[PDB]
Amino acid sequence: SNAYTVFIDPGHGGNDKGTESKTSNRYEKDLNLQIAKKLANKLSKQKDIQVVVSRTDDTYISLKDRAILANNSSADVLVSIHLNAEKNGNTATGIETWYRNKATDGSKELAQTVQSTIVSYVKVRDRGIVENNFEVLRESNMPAILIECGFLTTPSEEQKIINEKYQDQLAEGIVQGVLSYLDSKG
Ligand SMILES: [Zn+2]
Repeated sequence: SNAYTVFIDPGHGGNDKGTESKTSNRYEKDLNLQIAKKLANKLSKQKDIQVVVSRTDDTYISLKDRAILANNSSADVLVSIHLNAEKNGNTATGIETWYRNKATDGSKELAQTVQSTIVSYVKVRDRGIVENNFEVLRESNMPAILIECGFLTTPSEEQKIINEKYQDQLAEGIVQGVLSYLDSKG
């Protein structure tokens, strides 16, 4: 056998709505699932790739449980999909990718490759890569990143995030970043 397993984690779900648009009352949880579904479908078409997702529907899953699911799936890579939010603002734009604090396992490399590839596909503002102690990253056992796919709190970004062709481009960019990582550092 020679397959890589990619665990996709659409952030939030169920009772946890994540960020909520002030314009339109759209929820991050729903947009995360839309983007993740496109990413999952694209990865599953690749030859040596098996996809595992934390959720396929509007289900609540705790942070602890997501890391447990990822770990039990023996994934090679974890990609969590979230949207960013400004607590006191509605102007920020762009995409950034997080990895666990002081990662030595290749998470930092995965983050940079995915981030740079995304920037080439959607041509959004490059906010770079960031260390973050988010529990899903911290407690997962394999290279793990969380992509903040634009600011749902910024009306311009929301108009992109909701758009299917934009979601498709973003998902394609993520796929190519993951494959480029896996091709070189499985
Ligand atoms: Zn989130």
